[PDB]
Formats: sequence, structure tokens, C-alpha cells
Amino acid sequence: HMHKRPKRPRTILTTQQRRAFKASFEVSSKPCRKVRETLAAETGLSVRVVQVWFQNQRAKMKKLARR
DNA sequence: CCATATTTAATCTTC
DNA sequence: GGAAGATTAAATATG
Repeated sequence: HMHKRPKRPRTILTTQQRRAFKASFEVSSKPCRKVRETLAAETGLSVRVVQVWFQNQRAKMKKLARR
């Protein structure tokens, strides 16, 4: 019988964090879990934040792909 | 197959 | 106002 809990604060990426994600995206848009773990450790972000960033990046590039 | 994980598509939300 | 981070259920992928 759980109450409705609020959302986590929206992540505000630093420039170094975003550059780390973009550089990995360049070699694969779908990092395996080991890579997501490595990226989480290098950025200090949670593995979920890492996964979601790639999710959202893929959605963005998919729309652009048809111009 | 079957349980679990990941991804997709769509959207809600906020910086 | 607009890009994008966070969430959701469904679909697809994986072991």
C-alpha cells in the first residue's frame, strides 16, 4: 500500500560527463551492461542515468536520420 | 519454451 | 519556448 513517491531530480550533465557519453555513443549507440557500468564509474552517474541517456540519444538521432 | 533484461515508442516534466 | 532527462507499458531480445 505505497504512497505516490515523487521523481528523482533531473540530471544536469557537466560538459565532461556529456563528452564521455558522446564519445561512447560514437562507437556504439547500445552499450552493453559492462560498458554502462564503466561509464557510470567514470562519470559518477548511476547506471540508470547512463542507460537513459543512450535511450534518449537514440530517439533523437532516429528522428534526424530521415532529415 | 520460459524467466529476465533491454529496447522501443510515446509521453510527461523540467531546466 | 524548446531540448532533453525521466517515466511508462509494450515489444523485442537474451540466457
